Amino acid sequence: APLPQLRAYTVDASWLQPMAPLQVADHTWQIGTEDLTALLVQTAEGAVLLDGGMPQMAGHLLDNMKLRGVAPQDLRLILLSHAHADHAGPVAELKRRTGAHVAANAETAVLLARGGSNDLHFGDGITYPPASADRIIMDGEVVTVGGIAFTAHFMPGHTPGSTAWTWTDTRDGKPVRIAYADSLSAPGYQLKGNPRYPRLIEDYKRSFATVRALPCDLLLTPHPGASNWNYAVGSKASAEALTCNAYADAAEKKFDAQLARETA
Amino acid sequence: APLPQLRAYTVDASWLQPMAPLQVADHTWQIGTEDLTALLVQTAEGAVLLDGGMPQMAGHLLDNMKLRGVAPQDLRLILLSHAHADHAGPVAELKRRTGAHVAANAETAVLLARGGSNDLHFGDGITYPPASADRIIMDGEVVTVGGIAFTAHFMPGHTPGSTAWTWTDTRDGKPVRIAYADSLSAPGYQLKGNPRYPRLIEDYKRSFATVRALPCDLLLTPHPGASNWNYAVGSKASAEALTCNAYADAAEKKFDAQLARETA
Amino acid sequence: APLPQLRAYTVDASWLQPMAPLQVADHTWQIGTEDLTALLVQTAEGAVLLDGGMPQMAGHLLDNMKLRGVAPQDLRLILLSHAHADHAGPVAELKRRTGAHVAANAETAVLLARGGSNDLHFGDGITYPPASADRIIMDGEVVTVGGIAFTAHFMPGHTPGSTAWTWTDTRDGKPVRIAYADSLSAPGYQLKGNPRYPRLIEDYKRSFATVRALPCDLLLTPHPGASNWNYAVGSKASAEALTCNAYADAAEKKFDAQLARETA
Amino acid sequence: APLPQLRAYTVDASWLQPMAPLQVADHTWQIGTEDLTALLVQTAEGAVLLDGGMPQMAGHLLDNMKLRGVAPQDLRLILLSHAHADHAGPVAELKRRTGAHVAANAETAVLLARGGSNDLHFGDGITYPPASADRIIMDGEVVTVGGIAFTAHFMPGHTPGSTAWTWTDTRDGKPVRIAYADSLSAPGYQLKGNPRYPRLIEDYKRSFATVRALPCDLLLTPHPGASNWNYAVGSKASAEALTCNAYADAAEKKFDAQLARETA
Ligand SMILES: [Zn+2]
Ligand SMILES: [Zn+2]
Ligand SMILES: [Zn+2]
Ligand SMILES: [Zn+2]
Ligand SMILES: [Zn+2]
Ligand SMILES: [Zn+2]
Ligand SMILES: [Zn+2]
Ligand SMILES: [Zn+2]
Repeated sequence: APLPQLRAYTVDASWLQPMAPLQVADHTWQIGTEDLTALLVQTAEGAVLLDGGMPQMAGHLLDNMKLRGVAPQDLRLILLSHAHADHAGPVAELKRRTGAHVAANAETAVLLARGGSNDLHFGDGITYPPASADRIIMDGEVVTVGGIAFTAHFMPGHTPGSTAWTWTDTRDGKPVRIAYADSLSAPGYQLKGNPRYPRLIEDYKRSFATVRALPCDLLLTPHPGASNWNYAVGSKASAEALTCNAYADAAEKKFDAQLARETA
Repeated sequence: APLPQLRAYTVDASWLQPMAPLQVADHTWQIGTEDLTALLVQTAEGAVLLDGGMPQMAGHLLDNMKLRGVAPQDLRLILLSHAHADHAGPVAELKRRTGAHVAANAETAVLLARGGSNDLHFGDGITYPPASADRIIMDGEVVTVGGIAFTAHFMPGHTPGSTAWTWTDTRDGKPVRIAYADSLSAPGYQLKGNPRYPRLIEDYKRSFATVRALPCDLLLTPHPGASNWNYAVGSKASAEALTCNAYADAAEKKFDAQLARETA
Repeated sequence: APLPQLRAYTVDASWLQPMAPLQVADHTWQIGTEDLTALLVQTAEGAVLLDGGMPQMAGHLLDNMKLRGVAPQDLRLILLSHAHADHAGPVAELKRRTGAHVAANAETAVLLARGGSNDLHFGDGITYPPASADRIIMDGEVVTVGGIAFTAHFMPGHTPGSTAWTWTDTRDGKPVRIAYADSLSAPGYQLKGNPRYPRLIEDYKRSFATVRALPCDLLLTPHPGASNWNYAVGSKASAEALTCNAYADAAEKKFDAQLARETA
Repeated sequence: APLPQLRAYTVDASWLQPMAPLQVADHTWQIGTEDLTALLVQTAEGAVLLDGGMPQMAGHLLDNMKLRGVAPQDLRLILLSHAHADHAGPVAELKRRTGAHVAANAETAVLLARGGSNDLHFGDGITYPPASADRIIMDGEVVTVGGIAFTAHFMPGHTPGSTAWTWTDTRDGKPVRIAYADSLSAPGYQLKGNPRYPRLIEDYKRSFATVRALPCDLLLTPHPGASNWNYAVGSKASAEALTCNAYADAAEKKFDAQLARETA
């Protein structure tokens, strides 16, 4: 009876459905797939990328970028929410192919350096090509590219290095505060008494408060269904979107329900 | 007029005064120098090292270890307070020469990986040979070696990855709770409105509370004068030692005095 | 039409067939599977491991080690042939779980650091959890553990950092020179005019000469069928084994046949 | 008697004498100091940098670049000869400050990753801030930036990852083949019977042959005096320059004299 064959990290078919670039604000675009968010901000001095999706989306991301007049050498910075396979996937390949720089915090960098291996909750179940972080950022550090300022908000929970990003764009003159909050989910995570993550509960609760008090007029999540976005219906994709309070308050209800269900 | 020559990181002569191993508890020893703490815990299954001092103390540390019947292949784990040149110095050389493993948190690992370069406050002024962290630990994670349990307490302040370590030894039967708290100093640090460290103030204040509520009967610091230790006077070196409350309360007074002196 | 799902690196069922430790010489053992070689040398001062197989063999390797009276903290060094998924697989997990040190050359280290990703010929097709090399070794460097000396012989071909290892054991007194030569195969490799590996041909030809002039009385390969070993038939597993000249001369014939078949 | 204070890596005052950009060919410039070569190639799609000098030249290099109409975000690639403190010094700082990518071979990358620490011949005597290599290149790999092709020629000797670079520029129409050969010196190196570098002799001799058979009409070295360049006398700085044959033949004479002087 041989040892078992390796299993591939398979996701839903909706996560790999390539969509055309959908505009979010004057300078913010969505270039990922139908249920995976990949954001591209076009500044005068280059382009910023936030997340990327699955590792096999590197070629799709480059197309959407090329459609927006952005050549590979124009992508200056790659910002991340958290470094899992379905979010920080093609980061290694995009660095090799575009000459961009990764800006992430320490806990995200160390995870990104080992390709998601030895995950606190998944182990080596999901694994993506490893990338290196080029700039270590702290909580509240402002990253400016082409005059657009990205401020980091640490929300340690899903991963130790989860980070929500805040920037201010425009909408034909009207400034629009954008918040890109990370997933507040705990899928299969052992919440109470976790040896790998001992302060997981307090970290989650403190993250719930963080997202509530965010400067935000329009919120986006790595998974659109978390913010009730619907990338498929084009323009009215942001209609039934949630607030910051509504998002963190809904996540907290599912977290308390998870912790109570775990006592039994 | 040429560009300026590099300056060597020079310290006080007391920091490099090699001292003989001085016993702290039944299983805890001090093997560093007169004003630099290097702790060695002798378990049944190997030896743990906490800090090491300046990079040029690697050969002195090995001697003291050999005096305590500890061969190079007997040092299993290296634990760190914070990864600066005068504390995590010979860590690279000790890994090459003893086959030990480094256990540090993410913020300490990333700093240890670039040899203290690009320090938030010192820049490239101090720089030591880089080492790699072999185990990433979280706040409150218990590291056990030979039945002796080390629990990590994060005190982000001096460095983002500052860590106080707690273990329980004996004293001819009587169990003695030991706490190795990191420096709570801010030498030349810009406290108010630091762009590299924006949440420095709240991080310091939260560290002050952490050290107060530590399980501790005998406290040690990387610099003995911080805990009013006097490694020179041998046995009575722990006489006038401070408490946890007294240490963090004294550091907080000097921090508030520093922040107020900084407004002017 | 969604983007394609990731494919798992699946191997033959014979490669994952766990076998009992089979003795090769007085101090050399085989602890891998039926068609994957994992060698364990038991010295007076610790145990050396050469290769490991697929990443999912970490738990099987520990069993065989425990059967040979070798505790996890007794494995001092991990030596590698080349750093592919089916050979350097569980190296990350074994470091975390045994406190061993990896000794590999630069080209093997850099590949091992990115988990086989961006392979010159496979790309991201095969990928294993990344590990870090703790000692960089040169061509002809002698690694000694417990009085047993391992000398490295670089054979750049299959991978840039391919390495054959030579050590001298015993056989009830009679010294036996052992050579562990790496695979000399080029499965699907583009030999003529490769942009990623331009000097591939000369490197292969020079490797063919290297293996011929090896100090060797008994040869082993990462794949037993390459040396005509038959781990299944226990004691007579080394009966129809090949020589060094016969191995490199057979590989060269298949390489010239491959290069000529490639001109057409 | 305390342990000795650290010593700073001090160089000659000529090595830090900032000079104005001196043109070498139509697209090649020298932007370093009087006796340290830092080359800048201006292509239509960005700028390439070869070497940089001492770590404290990062601010001087940026000035000369800004004088040549090259903004920090215009430097796309950093190529290296060998990764020592006086050559690959400001590479860490230039990556943080310009968003460039480092292209070096494996042996150069691993050295660059530990900041020159644990040098085969200098140990931790010289140490610079560590940088990370973004693209691993092989012997004979062509790197193209803005239509200008750089081909790598490995000359393992001074360091295991020594590399000479060849590109073809112009001189008001006339194409000029440029070769940037690494130092062929062995200052204090133990040539015969070196345990850290066992194949040092054959590696040097093979490097001597490599540089002779280089496509080169004008040669430059990291140290101008090695090629009898005189950056000080402006235009006639390339007058009494050596050939490829003359350079490698002169270095070989000093190497054989060194090895014979070493037998005694
Ligand atoms: Zn995730
Ligand atoms: Zn997710
Ligand atoms: Zn410090
Ligand atoms: Zn200090
Ligand atoms: Zn292979
Ligand atoms: Zn193989
Ligand atoms: Zn040098
Ligand atoms: Zn030099």
